[PDB]
Amino acid sequence: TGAGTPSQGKKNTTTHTKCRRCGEKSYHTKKKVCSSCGFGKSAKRRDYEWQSKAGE
Amino acid sequence: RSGRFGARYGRVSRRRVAEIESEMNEDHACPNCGEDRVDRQGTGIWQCSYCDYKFTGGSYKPETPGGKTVRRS
Amino acid sequence: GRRIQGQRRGRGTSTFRAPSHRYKADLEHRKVEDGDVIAGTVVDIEHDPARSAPVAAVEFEDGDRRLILAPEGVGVGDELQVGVSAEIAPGNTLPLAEIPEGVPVCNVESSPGDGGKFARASGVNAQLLTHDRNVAVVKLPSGEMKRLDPQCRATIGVVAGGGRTDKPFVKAGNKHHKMKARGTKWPNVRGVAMNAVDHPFGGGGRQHPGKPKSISRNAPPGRKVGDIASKRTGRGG
RNA sequence: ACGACCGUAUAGUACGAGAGGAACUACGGUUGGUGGCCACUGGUGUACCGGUUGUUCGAGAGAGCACGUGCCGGGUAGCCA
RNA sequence: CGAGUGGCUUGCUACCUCGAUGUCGGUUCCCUCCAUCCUGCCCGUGCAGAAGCGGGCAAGGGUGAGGUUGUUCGCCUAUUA
RNA sequence: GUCGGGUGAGAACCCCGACGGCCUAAUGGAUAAGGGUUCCUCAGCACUGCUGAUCAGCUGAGGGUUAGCCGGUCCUAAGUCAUACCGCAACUCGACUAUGACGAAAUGGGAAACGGGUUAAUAUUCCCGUGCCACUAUGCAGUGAAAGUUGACGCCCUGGGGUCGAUCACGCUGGGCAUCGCCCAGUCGAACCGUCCAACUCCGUGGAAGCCGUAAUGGCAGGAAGCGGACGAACGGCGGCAUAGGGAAACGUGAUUCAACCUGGGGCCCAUGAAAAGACGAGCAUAGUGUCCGUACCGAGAACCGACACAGGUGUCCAUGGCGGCGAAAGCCAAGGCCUGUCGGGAGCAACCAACGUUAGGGAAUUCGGCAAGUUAGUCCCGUACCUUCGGAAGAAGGGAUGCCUGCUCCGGAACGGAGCAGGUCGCAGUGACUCGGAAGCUCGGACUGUCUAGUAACAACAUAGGUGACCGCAAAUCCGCAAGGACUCGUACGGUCACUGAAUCCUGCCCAGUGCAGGUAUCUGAACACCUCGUACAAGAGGACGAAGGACCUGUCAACGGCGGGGGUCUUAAGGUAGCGUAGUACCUUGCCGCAUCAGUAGCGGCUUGCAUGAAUGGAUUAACCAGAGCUUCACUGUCCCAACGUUGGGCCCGGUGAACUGUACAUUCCAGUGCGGAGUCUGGAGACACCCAGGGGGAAGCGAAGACCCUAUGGAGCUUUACUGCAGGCUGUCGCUGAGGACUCUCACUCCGGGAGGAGGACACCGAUAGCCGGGCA
RNA sequence: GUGGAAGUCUGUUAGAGUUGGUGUCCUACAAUACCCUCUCGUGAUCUAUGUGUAGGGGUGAAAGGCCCAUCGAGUCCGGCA
Ligand SMILES: [Cl-]
Ligand SMILES: [Cl-]
Ligand SMILES: [Cl-]
Ligand SMILES: [K+]
Ligand SMILES: [Mg+2]
Ligand SMILES: [Mg+2]
Ligand SMILES: [Mg+2]
Ligand SMILES: [Mg+2]
Ligand SMILES: [Mg+2]
Ligand SMILES: [Mg+2]
Ligand SMILES: [Mg+2]
Ligand SMILES: [Mg+2]
Ligand SMILES: [Mg+2]
Ligand SMILES: [Mg+2]
Ligand SMILES: [Mg+2]
Ligand SMILES: [Mg+2]
Ligand SMILES: [Mg+2]
Ligand SMILES: [Mg+2]
Ligand SMILES: [Mg+2]
Ligand SMILES: [Mg+2]
Ligand SMILES: [Mg+2]
Ligand SMILES: [Mg+2]
Ligand SMILES: [Mg+2]
Ligand SMILES: [Mg+2]
Ligand SMILES: [Mg+2]
Ligand SMILES: [Mg+2]
Ligand SMILES: [Mg+2]
Ligand SMILES: [Mg+2]
Ligand SMILES: [Mg+2]
Ligand SMILES: [Mg+2]
Ligand SMILES: [Mg+2]
Ligand SMILES: [Mg+2]
Ligand SMILES: [Mg+2]
Ligand SMILES: [Mg+2]
Ligand SMILES: [Mg+2]
Ligand SMILES: [Mg+2]
Ligand SMILES: [Mg+2]
Ligand SMILES: [Mg+2]
Ligand SMILES: [Mg+2]
Ligand SMILES: [Mg+2]
Ligand SMILES: [Mg+2]
Ligand SMILES: [Mg+2]
Ligand SMILES: [Mg+2]
Ligand SMILES: [Mg+2]
Ligand SMILES: [Mg+2]
Ligand SMILES: [Mg+2]
Ligand SMILES: [Mg+2]
Ligand SMILES: [Mg+2]
Ligand SMILES: [Mg+2]
Ligand SMILES: [Mg+2]
Ligand code: NA
Ligand code: NA
Ligand code: NA
Ligand code: NA
Ligand code: NA
Ligand code: NA
Ligand code: NA
Ligand code: NA
Ligand code: NA
Ligand code: NA
Ligand code: NA
Ligand code: NA
Ligand code: NA
Ligand code: NA
Ligand code: NA
Ligand code: NA
Ligand code: NA
Ligand code: NA
Ligand code: NA
Ligand code: NA
Repeated sequence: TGAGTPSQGKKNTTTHTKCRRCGEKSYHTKKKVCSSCGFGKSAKRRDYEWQSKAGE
Repeated sequence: RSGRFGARYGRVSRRRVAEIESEMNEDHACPNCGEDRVDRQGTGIWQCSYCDYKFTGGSYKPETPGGKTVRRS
Repeated sequence: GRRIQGQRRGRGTSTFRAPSHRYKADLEHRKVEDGDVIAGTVVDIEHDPARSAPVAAVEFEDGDRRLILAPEGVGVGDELQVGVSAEIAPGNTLPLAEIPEGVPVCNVESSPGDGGKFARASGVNAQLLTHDRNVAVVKLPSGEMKRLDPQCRATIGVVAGGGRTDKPFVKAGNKHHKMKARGTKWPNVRGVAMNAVDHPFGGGGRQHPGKPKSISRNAPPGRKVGDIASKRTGRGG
């Protein structure tokens, strides 16, 4: 079976959804963890220095 | 017996399956009463259709050479 | 290279775990305050999914209902006893001290009260040879002479289901069904049939181990494969 | 846009001890190539006509579908070898 | 032993292309060369004849079918001018 | 699709009718996920729609989803999270152990709903009628009340009960047809309340010594049949519900086969087939309460995923519509749906191309190869070789039969079930279409079913049962983690880990020198601490004594890595190739030699065989069965070929509409030669050449497409290997700390493990922290 | 005779798979498609949903296969000009 188009047909599973805490469609309803803000994993807000250039 | 295996598996394998199952399917003398009505119910489990006595034995024989020794000593 | 299969095992992932939730009971000798008065009646005989051997359901006097490691020759209706003064008949459990030398025994404790550790598989048995006030010498199924505290409890008789190993599996499918009830990854791909990256015996233009198969005791995991600290190999001599 | 071969008469002759065995010329045919043609033979011919299976239109009659004819038998013109 | 011609083989060289000139063999379809295998016209013969052998002119036409092998090549079979 | 017609400024494709078609596990009906308003109405055509559009899933505006009894909700599953505890430098990190919570919308468990009616759009939700469940309150009954039952369960075979459907018979109602007398539709009516009860189990009677019974197994003096009785089923029968409802009308009765549903019997397991909430147990009247969330629509060749109105992908139920037949098969046809797998008009419609039909005579000559195509075919009877693991081979092969019509026989309770007989009779052909094997032999490989390179490899590769070796007594072996801890393990040697070989059958020789592993070890070597000597008012430092693991040394071991020659009638380096097999899928010479077979056979098979460079679990030989595996032979077959022809359908060609891309330094009508960085449309010399346009097959533009995969170069990269260099985990071992009392020893008090506790085992060891030596491609 | 076993046979039942055609397509209907052919189809079977394992790590009947068109070490951003 082709890994491309033919394998795209079984994709009717809901995972990432609108997050209660940040509003982004990143709350993974299976993991109950937001990949954008960290809700469900961290009380503190998800954030990293690599999200911007080193000297900025 | 091993006739269900057709021309598959070779001699030894089906010769022993037939031999083992042959003895397994023989009439067995119930330990409780003395009637020849003991049948295998599963792995190591034996039961008398006559009086219902359900007991432990070998996997394919109701009695094993080791179990017989116990009685003695 | 990559971690070898033996290393994937230790992580305890689903593929390597035993289907514990599907198991029936953790066979262990009952605890008795003392006196031995404890007796019960066999209510049924069941199949043990973790041992491919029968096991017995027992209702004890004080209301307790527990499955028991069943020796051969135990049936519904039988009365089993557990204690120092237990009669000396198959199916009963008592300390090696109260047991007459020369009698076959199973489910032997390693340390008094641990509930039983030795001789528990199909049709096997230990052999109580010597007694003493200090040591009870038992011969385990492997043939080893084991010195045990005479206070170690044991069950009279040989384990039920003897002879299971006498029948060949004949087909892959039968192994399959058994393996599904154990904590094991099956089937088994030979190391020499793998790539170098996956196993120390992997690689090559044809199949053969790269070095000799006997590996040192000190070899690290990932390398300890083949014949581990073999004192010898082959059949000759 | 014609190439080449076989056969007959020449002749059982010339030549030759014999065995064997030509030619010029005149004929008939074959093969390969070439161009055209369909009276003849052959192919096709889901034009056409008949037989017949299953099913549907109640039967009969007469029909549809079965891959672009259901299958089978015959086959005009034309096109062809 | 000596002097050459060809550019089909092999070797040599490293000029051309590494921001790619698609491989071998086969096939199909077209043109050509002559160092001519057959055919035409000839010369010599250890040319009686018949069948040959060798040579000259000559490239109009022909040079086919098969068995093994991917084979080119080559071996083999029956036809063939 | 076509002919008429409707609307409209405008109609091939928007709507009506007729005629003609397409879809039958779907192109129909109901839905899960997912989409998210796509649903309905009105108004529109700038956008989207493969052409057009008055149409629309498009644009704009409004409207639309109603629940005690359908789902959610509640329960618990694999498993997940939170808190506590502990770890970690630390945490948003981490395993265990507690507690708590989460975790199933078709498709797990589960209190309770049916029928009719209604809207443009909802509907077990609204309306009408009827029924039912739970909780609470009141009243009567009741003292019972928690034991038990249920929820609640695998795979295979099978009996009985039985509804719908389908079919048959006959009657009634309506319709169709018009030579007969046939053909079609209907003939209805729920939940619920009540009642009936087969099977299983049991009781009494009875008293079988051979009877009883089954599809089959089976049953019995431990009490068979018969007889009587207890318990006891359907989504089933029956009565009510119902001068409810529905129907234009009639508003049936019997039967067979019987999905659903109910209830039994048998067989299998080195496999044992959830749990919890809840229900029952545990009566009745009346009344009150029953909130919250979901509900439109699509569910796909246009509403989902695939950038698209994408020929792909995507779960469940309807598996009982008719004929057909073994059939959920084909073909044909209902119900229901559709003409939207959405551009049309024209030319006998040429060449050429895609699918395909038929081709005389020959019959594999084609070709790497029978690739492609063809042949055969269903069912019954007869008959069936080598070989074989006795199963098989086998549908071997081969031979015969096959329709219709008339009258019958047999099996069975019967079928609208099956098996036969006699007679008549038509065709070229009776499995008449459809459905539907070509067959046989030799050799190689792997035993077999199975697995695999999603996207050029399905194989001989992997797996497998079987054979074998290794480690380990469980405070284990093996493995994961930095740690806290963890998998194996609800396990315990008939175990489970680590490897090799790869069914069966006959077998599996010789070698321990090297390497590996393991055991032993007088002596030799072997680190650090402590100790002794020298040195230093101390220290650095030098040396000694002691000596662990390890090494030297010795031994064991090849189903451990591997080896099995040259020379002579021993030498390297341990042995010197045994049974077998052999020009091999291993043989350079090589198309080896002989034979078979063919006109001819580098092929194939057999024999020989000095084997460039066969050989025994790096398994050897051999082998029935199996195989989309490799090679070869025969019969049959045939357009593969001789050698091509004609035809069919869709294109191609012309016309309306829609409308890209690739590619482009410039110039460019070229051809023959030459030259040039040696492969020129453009330079040089000649030749030819009036321009534009249509169709064609692709000779050239070293045509387009891709900064060559080959090769080399770079003090480039990466994956992999090892007795490369250097290090790092990990294992072993000495030492110090924890650590205590009296080169060998006892004890108990730390510490560790077993025990519910009492206590037991072990014990200054082990664990842990630190350090030293050895091993150490496991890793960088 | 009964019985009805089997990693058993035939089989486009459903469903799974993917051998040949080196066909059609190859600016595709499609960044793995279409048709015919072909294999399996009671079991080591196929499948929905839920759920676990994560990057030198998983998973792997082992092909360096697979881990969202990405694999001899995923993807994203950062180190980084
Ligand atoms: Cl096992
Ligand atoms: Cl719902
Ligand atoms: Cl029955
Ligand atoms: K090049
Ligand atoms: Mg991928
Ligand atoms: Mg346990
Ligand atoms: Mg498992
Ligand atoms: Mg294996
Ligand atoms: Mg490999
Ligand atoms: Mg390695
Ligand atoms: Mg091998
Ligand atoms: Mg090997
Ligand atoms: Mg037709
Ligand atoms: Mg080119
Ligand atoms: Mg000349
Ligand atoms: Mg010429
Ligand atoms: Mg609409
Ligand atoms: Mg409108
Ligand atoms: Mg919940
Ligand atoms: Mg449910
Ligand atoms: Mg609706
Ligand atoms: Mg709806
Ligand atoms: Mg469409
Ligand atoms: Mg012909
Ligand atoms: Mg040939
Ligand atoms: Mg040829
Ligand atoms: Mg073929
Ligand atoms: Mg009868
Ligand atoms: Mg036919
Ligand atoms: Mg060969
Ligand atoms: Mg195989
Ligand atoms: Mg592939
Ligand atoms: Mg295959
Ligand atoms: Mg393939
Ligand atoms: Mg193999
Ligand atoms: Mg094995
Ligand atoms: Mg074994
Ligand atoms: Mg084994
Ligand atoms: Mg030979
Ligand atoms: Mg050997
Ligand atoms: Mg010029
Ligand atoms: Mg380059
Ligand atoms: Mg290279
Ligand atoms: Mg490198
Ligand atoms: Mg403990
Ligand atoms: Mg390295
Ligand atoms: Mg099968
Ligand atoms: Mg099949
Ligand atoms: Mg899943
Ligand atoms: Mg490889
Ligand atoms: Na290897
Ligand atoms: Na170039
Ligand atoms: Na060529
Ligand atoms: Na010539
Ligand atoms: Na040849
Ligand atoms: Na249209
Ligand atoms: Na009833
Ligand atoms: Na039918
Ligand atoms: Na199979
Ligand atoms: Na050795
Ligand atoms: Na050795
Ligand atoms: Na060898
Ligand atoms: Na197969
Ligand atoms: Na043809
Ligand atoms: Na061209
Ligand atoms: Na690499
Ligand atoms: Na029989
Ligand atoms: Na295919
Ligand atoms: Na990585
Ligand atoms: Na960067």
